[PDB]
Amino acid sequence: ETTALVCDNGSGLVKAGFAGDDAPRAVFPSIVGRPRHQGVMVGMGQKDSYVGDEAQSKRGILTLKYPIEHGIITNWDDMEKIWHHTFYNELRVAPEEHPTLLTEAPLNPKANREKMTQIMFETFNVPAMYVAIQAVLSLYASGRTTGIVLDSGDGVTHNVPIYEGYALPHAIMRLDLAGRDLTDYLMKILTERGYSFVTTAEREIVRDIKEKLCYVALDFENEMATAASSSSLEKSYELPDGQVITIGNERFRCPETLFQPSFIGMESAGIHETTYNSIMKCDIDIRKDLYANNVMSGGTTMYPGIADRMQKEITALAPSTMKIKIIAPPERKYSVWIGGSILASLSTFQQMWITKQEYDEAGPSIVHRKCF
Amino acid sequence: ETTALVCDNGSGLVKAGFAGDDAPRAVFPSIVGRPRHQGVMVGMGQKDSYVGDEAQSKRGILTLKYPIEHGIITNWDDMEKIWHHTFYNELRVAPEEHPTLLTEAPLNPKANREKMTQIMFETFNVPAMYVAIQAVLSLYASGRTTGIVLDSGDGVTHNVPIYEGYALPHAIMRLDLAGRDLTDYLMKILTERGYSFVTTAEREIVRDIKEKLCYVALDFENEMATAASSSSLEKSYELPDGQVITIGNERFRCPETLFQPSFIGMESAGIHETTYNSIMKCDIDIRKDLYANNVMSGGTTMYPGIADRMQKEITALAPSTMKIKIIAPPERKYSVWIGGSILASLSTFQQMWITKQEYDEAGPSIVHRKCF
Amino acid sequence: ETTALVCDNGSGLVKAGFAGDDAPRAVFPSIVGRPRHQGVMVGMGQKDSYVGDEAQSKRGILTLKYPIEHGIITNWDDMEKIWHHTFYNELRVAPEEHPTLLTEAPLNPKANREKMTQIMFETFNVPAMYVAIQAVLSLYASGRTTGIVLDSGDGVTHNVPIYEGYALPHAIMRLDLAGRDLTDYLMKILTERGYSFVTTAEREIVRDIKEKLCYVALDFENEMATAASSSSLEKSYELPDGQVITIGNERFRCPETLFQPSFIGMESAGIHETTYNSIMKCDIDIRKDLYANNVMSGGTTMYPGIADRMQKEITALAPSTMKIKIIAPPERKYSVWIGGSILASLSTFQQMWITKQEYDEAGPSIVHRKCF
Amino acid sequence: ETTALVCDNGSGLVKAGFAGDDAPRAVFPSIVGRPRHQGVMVGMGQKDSYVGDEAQSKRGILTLKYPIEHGIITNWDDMEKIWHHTFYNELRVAPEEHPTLLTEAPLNPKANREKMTQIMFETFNVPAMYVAIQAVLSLYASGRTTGIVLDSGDGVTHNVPIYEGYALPHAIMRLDLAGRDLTDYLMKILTERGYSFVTTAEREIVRDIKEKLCYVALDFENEMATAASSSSLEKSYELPDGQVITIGNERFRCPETLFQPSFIGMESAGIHETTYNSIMKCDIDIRKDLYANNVMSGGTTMYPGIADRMQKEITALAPSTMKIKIIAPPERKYSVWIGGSILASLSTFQQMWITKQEYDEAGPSIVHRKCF
Ligand SMILES: Nc1ncnc2c1ncn2[C@@H]1O[C@H](COP(=O)(O)OP(=O)(O)O)[C@@H](O)[C@H]1O
Ligand SMILES: Nc1ncnc2c1ncn2[C@@H]1O[C@H](COP(=O)(O)OP(=O)(O)O)[C@@H](O)[C@H]1O
Ligand SMILES: Nc1ncnc2c1ncn2[C@@H]1O[C@H](COP(=O)(O)OP(=O)(O)O)[C@@H](O)[C@H]1O
Ligand SMILES: Nc1ncnc2c1ncn2[C@@H]1O[C@H](COP(=O)(O)OP(=O)(O)O)[C@@H](O)[C@H]1O
Ligand SMILES: [Mg+2]
Ligand SMILES: [Mg+2]
Ligand SMILES: [Mg+2]
Ligand SMILES: [Mg+2]
Repeated sequence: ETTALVCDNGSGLVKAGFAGDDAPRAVFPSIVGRPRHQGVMVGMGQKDSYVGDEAQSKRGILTLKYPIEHGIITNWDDMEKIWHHTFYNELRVAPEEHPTLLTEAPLNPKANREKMTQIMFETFNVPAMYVAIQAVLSLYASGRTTGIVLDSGDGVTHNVPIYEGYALPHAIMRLDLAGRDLTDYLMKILTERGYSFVTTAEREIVRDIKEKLCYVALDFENEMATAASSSSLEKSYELPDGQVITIGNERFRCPETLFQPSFIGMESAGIHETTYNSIMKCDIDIRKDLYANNVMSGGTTMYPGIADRMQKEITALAPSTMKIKIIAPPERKYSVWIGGSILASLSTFQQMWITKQEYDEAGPSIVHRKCF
Repeated sequence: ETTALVCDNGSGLVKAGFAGDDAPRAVFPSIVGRPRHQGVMVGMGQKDSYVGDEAQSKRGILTLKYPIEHGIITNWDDMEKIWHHTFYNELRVAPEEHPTLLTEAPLNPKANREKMTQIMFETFNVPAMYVAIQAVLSLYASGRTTGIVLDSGDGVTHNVPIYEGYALPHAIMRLDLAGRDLTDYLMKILTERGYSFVTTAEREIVRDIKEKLCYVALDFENEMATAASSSSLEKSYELPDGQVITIGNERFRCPETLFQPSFIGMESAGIHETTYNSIMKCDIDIRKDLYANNVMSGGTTMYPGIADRMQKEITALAPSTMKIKIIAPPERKYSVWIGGSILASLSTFQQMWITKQEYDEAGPSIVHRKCF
Repeated sequence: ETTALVCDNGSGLVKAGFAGDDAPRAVFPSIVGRPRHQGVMVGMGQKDSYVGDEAQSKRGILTLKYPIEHGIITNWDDMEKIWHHTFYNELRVAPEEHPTLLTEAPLNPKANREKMTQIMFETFNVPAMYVAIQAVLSLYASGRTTGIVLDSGDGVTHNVPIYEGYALPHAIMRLDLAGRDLTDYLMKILTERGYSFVTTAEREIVRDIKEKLCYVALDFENEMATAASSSSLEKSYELPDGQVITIGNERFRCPETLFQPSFIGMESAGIHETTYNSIMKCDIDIRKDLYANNVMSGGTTMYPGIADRMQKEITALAPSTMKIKIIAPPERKYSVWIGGSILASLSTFQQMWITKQEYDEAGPSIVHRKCF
Repeated sequence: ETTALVCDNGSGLVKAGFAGDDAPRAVFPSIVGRPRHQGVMVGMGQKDSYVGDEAQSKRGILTLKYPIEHGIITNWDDMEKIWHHTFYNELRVAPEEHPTLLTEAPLNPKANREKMTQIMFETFNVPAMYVAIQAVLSLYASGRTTGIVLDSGDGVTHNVPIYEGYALPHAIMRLDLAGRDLTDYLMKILTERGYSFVTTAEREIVRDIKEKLCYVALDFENEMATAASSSSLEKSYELPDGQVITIGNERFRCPETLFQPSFIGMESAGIHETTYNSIMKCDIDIRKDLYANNVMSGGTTMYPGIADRMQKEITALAPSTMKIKIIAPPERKYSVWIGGSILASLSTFQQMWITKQEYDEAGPSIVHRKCF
């Protein structure tokens, strides 16, 4: 075998590439868009469905939608369409040759992982596959074997405590507040400035406002008082039509929802308390090593100042006699893919694949008894 | 204090009156018209601006325009002109004596509510005021404390779920499809019969066609097939010049845009799905009480058959094991004013006013921290 | 004196009534809920705190929380609120007249029993009180004087061996696995069917699923193989919104955690081995009489088939030459209250109260030297 | 022959080294831990069993257990695992060259000493071995030939009276109260402060609390009255997670169980009365020399104040006309190993080994007729 495929199917992006590389070749949005207008011109290649960067370019005339909602694939007719675009049109490989490392989030529905396995052996007919867990692979990329992993992407936020090779699956927290629920809260609080964004085409604009103007305030109630003297805080953003918006305290009110989830009306705790409550469910001996290894990964951890508020606010929860260290890489947007590239290239791993022969005598239920 | 003013400034009508009454004294259109022709005759009281029923009478020589567009006041020089006509020329009161209850739509720009507050204390110098929310006051008029309120007037349609005294502001939907966008769609589909209505003076005629000939079809695709045998469906309307029009399937194609907003080219859901999606954002315990209380209010809910298609089509979305009850009063055109008359006459309410003394030490920013 | 109060303050329910009765008058959940939403409606009796059945009815808009966690009262400001609701609003008595029999679990913190005693004499000013032990009072209700008592409620599971009037306090086992940790495990394994229950309001729904669909499998590995042919095992449950769920092998996987506590990640033994290890800490002469008297009590012993797996699996641990008899009443949900009604009505008991005069000259430390 | 091995296999520690040295090279806990969690990471040396200091370091994810319970080896599959770790991984010797001096407690099962002898000649194939008695070797280390030896380690407490070279085996007392039953009583009485320690990983923490905060009160009923004025007695201890505990009268209530064994429910006498009853079973002539030589050894005699309560309370039992002298060394934690180093280096001893040739013609029953 030449090499293996590492296809991180996130809720918002599809990271894909080959095992043993340092960056994914394929990074494109996980969108399938259908046209919603008339279609008067004849010829000129009017397809019925646009996937990824085509749907992101032609988005003004498309009804964009995501097949993956909060980590759960809900639109298997359209998720097969993204995988077909990934392997053939974006990596340009034959899936019948390469084994495919897939990822998903922990505490997930069991029918999700089975239906992935049924598609990869029947529709694509791969030789082998394996469904890993995203917070495990975030810890291969940091090279460490001990640490609680705050992985937060577009669909779901989850803590997985891992001591020296051994996960503690009774302490895995999962929180369905992620980047896509911050986009929906940012559309709600940009309305009070008088900027109505309604369609899914502007949902991809408010996301782009968030990725380059929103930061995390270290103290929320002081920055709110600083925003009353509204001079040194308002930045401008140029919309694709040409209009400019002046966004003020909404620069820090939407990432505060990570830390105060009651803004979007959730009876749950922030990402700083579901990390502390996930350590206080672990054994008392390993709590010293989990405080000193707080690996953050995923795109929702990419805000400015989020590693300096996690460290500021777990410290107020932890006992003061020991140190807290949030590990913030510069590549943690891709670290679920990086660790999958490491794990799929190991020599010890190559007996852990679910092969096609092993699939035929057990069906899709083989994936529970061999992965996790 | 004798009594308080309840001034429902809708996008299309100005309902105004006193607290504790059963009907508003002042109901007139929210139009400010300027003359656009020469003006040859000398004397005879040629004013420069006509407000309300004067502009509705002299509308053939006026450029009519609305200051309130989709709930947002955009023409503060002309909105002060309507309020001056309301208090002095139509209610005939002194605004320096009475406190004034104002209403607006939820999810609105914050500069809208501030600039209302700045005008009422500086230009009119009222003793006190309060800016309520229209879907809240629709629920005082029905006497209930629990229910999702489909309020749809001339400017905006919005659902507000309210459980037992407590609103759920993360589930407030707002949709900018209302009666004024149905008038614009009715002018577009009356063109295909060969009746061109172009100016704003005929915009007030097509609205009058809609208010007495348009109904909601219970099944759209059967009534469209019934319209192919075009005998039992075409009604006639006598225009002010004397001409008659024969309107057929346009009797039900324009209120279908409430339920299929793609007719006017909107990537959004109808009023039956933004009610179901606003209940499915609420907590799972209160969904049983919101299905049984669907309070409709505002003028765009006054079509024949709209309570029998909301109940018909939420039932196809809801699980079948429980009942849906659309509450359709006969007075729901005025129920935002009726509930404001109730709320301004309560004895528990009379400490919730923003007074003139309280305004002077906080400016116009007092209205966010005391109303909503 | 007319009669005495028997207030069984469990972790999940508050059983309360009078001495000498056959059933408690007051049975309501031990919940104090605070509202978490806005509160827009004016008047209509919006309290700040809801206790018991009010918080269980209005639970969709409340942050429900329990003051008693694993038998330990942690929220003395809110535990006084439940007792105030019990005596005044639910029994409708004057606490200044009646003596109050209280219960708690063995091996408990000493500051818990003192702070109960300090409240009942200062805040309520009862004439007398007494803090019993729950597994002792479970044995008055069965009428027996000899037997090991497996008491398992919502907060804690504990074995207390009692030979002929004499407890063996060196063999009292206490295990913090109870009904509330089975609710948390049932929410975790209903996620893999795709039913996310997140807030505390759905925590009261998953508990209601458990109380009427979960049973104890007599052999776990055969019922797991029966669940692979998933036809004769899946029952349905109708949620309050109207949705139905199809629960399969989760009907028996959550009460298996009583017998295999490693499912929720506990290095401890099941309820069948902590009964056998609590008998093998007793003297060798009384082990014959403790095998023949296994009194079960509390609500977590109410599953179908739990008396037939305790008897099946202690028999595999005990030597085969003698018989094991699990005593399963039909009233063992209330038997801690029933035995407290018996003990508070005895004529020999009425010199064992801690009186108000005796409290004033020793402080709250009188309760250790007189109760246990 | 170069030298001989002296392997003191205690119930809690494994002291091992060479004959003729002043301290054992190998001192590590006698624990074999198995992992109990999932094991998600691939590679990185996940063994199946951890012995000694590895299991003491990784103890948060291990089910720790002791193979030696009250002096009796119960887990011969895991006791061979500790000996394999001792000789190869911790002393780094070849057992085929060195003769091995082993120790055990008196009044022990005969199958224990045989199965030690069968392993050392078959599994390890030593040239010679000898199973001594621990209280005999405690008296070589003090250099004396006369004295009753109170040896108390982790598993068992035993008195052995020895007059001038001659033991009195009818007066050997053996008591199964030792350091491991004080750890279990300390976990029971730390619960009443509200510090629940449940797993075996916290059993190794409560032991570490006991080894540096617990002392022996000279008068128990006065220190109990001093603890009522709880200021000058409470010391603090920093747990590995970072939490601090405030331990008060539990500093002296757990070593009082050595002197009042009814605290853990034992119908037996303390270590001061089983020394007096072991002298009053000796002949009346040698009772004068046994009062003046009370050699204490083992780790449970290392508490502060235990030599000053033994001398205080045997004096109340002995007739007052003669003096009592408790011999408390500073090295009595290791004195069973020190005396074994002395005895294995003597020239008179080197004909008392059980050799491999002598083993082959008598089987494992040779050890009764040659050792004791
Ligand atoms: N530079 C950035 N700053 C803040 N947020 C970002 C940034 N880049 C991406 N995001 C957010 O992170 C999400 C994508 O994160 P990612 O971990 O790639 O998602 P997934 O793993 O689900 O594909 C997007 O929703 C986006 O809103
Ligand atoms: N009888 C009617 N039938 C149908 N539509 C009506 C009727 N009366 C008014 N409307 C529509 O409702 C709108 C006015 O409703 P109203 O609730 O008064 O608006 P607002 O609350 O903004 O004043 C107008 O656009 C009109 O087209
Ligand atoms: N019929 C039932 N079947 C199974 N479990 C039950 C049943 N009724 C109650 N439970 C469980 O028992 C607990 C309550 O038991 P109870 O003895 O009332 O506790 P407490 O003594 O703390 O009041 C609840 O957590 C509930 O989950
Ligand atoms: N410094 C100390 N103070 C009090 N107790 C101790 C101390 N050191 C060890 N112990 C107790 O003594 C036991 C170890 O004694 P030791 O003689 O080493 O046992 P063994 O002979 O079985 O190895 C441990 O269980 C510990 O609880
Ligand atoms: Mg991801
Ligand atoms: Mg209105
Ligand atoms: Mg109870
Ligand atoms: Mg020893």
